[PDB]
Amino acid sequence: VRERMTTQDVEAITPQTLINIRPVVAAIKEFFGTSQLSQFMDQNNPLSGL
Amino acid sequence: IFKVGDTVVYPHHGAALVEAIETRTIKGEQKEYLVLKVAQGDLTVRVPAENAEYVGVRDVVGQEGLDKVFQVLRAPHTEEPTNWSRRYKANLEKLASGDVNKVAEVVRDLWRRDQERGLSAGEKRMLAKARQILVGELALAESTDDAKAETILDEVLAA
Amino acid sequence: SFSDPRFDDVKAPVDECKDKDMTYAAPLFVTAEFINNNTGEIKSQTVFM
Repeated sequence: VRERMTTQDVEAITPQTLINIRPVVAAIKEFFGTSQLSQFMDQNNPLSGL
Repeated sequence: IFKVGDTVVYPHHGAALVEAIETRTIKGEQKEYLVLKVAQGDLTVRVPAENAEYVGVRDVVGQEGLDKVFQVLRAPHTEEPTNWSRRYKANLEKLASGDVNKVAEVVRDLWRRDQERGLSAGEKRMLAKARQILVGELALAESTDDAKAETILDEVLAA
Repeated sequence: SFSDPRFDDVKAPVDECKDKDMTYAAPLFVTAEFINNNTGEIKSQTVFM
């Protein structure tokens, strides 16, 4: 945003223009997939799930 | 001069409906803001009426501006700088000026050029945005029928 | 300056997502507001986060 806000022209930008949500959605997806904490949920009885 | 229910043109977001005159005082001064929304990105803009013309809010134009930009749209001998990036920067500044005649010049130039050649994706998106805001102003000026304004726009473009 | 997160309904129920291999999602919405300091405007939108 601060790389974009200074560079582009004033009285033409809008919050849709300044905001790139792609790092946010990529960050959540790379947490949920591919982290050592978001585990494949082990269930072969209810107790192992619990 | 701005009142509730008016229709006004805000640069560079085309048409704009005012909603109310916001009496939010701040810094000890009665900042008479006015909540003013567009239809493109659904963004509500509040500008104070003191510097509304300083930011360059502008009322819609009637039949004189209509046939004026029809004449400028019909105006032949459209010339351009030969460098395409100079051309693009020129029409970009003309579009960012927000003047309706400059918008008409830009859309008639880009329509005359891709109507002759078929230009670009960047020039295509340029023409799309400029045609969108000019169609919005012409739907405000003819007070109705954005699709009919589109059709009569494509009619007068062929002349 | 952002403001006010919000959630829609989920895009798909649980068993449908578990069948069709979609992730069980729900869309965010953030009321983002831009202010210009020198002239003074607000730009209140609804950014799909």
